[PDB]
Amino acid sequence: HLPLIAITRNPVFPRFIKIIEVKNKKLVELLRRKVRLAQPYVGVFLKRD
Amino acid sequence: MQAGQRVVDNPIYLSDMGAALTGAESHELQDVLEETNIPKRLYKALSL
Repeated sequence: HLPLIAITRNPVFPRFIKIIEVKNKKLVELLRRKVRLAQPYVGVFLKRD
Repeated sequence: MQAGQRVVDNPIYLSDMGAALTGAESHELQDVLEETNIPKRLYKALSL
């Protein structure tokens, strides 16, 4: 139950470890707000052209 | 400046930057700058 993430030119193929490095620091706010939750998780989606 | 970041907003500059690594004499550079078509300059830059 989280708002969509900013893929920003980064393909994450199924069952293929990948790294994401956005230059903006606002997505880190969402990554630190999930630390108190019991299970922390995130979804990965794809962008259009 | 990676090819996977899609940050190459100016491809002409990327092809020129790649041709800049060539050690060819200045004349070759001038001749490549004279080239107007795109496959010729890419083909020649690769040749250099």
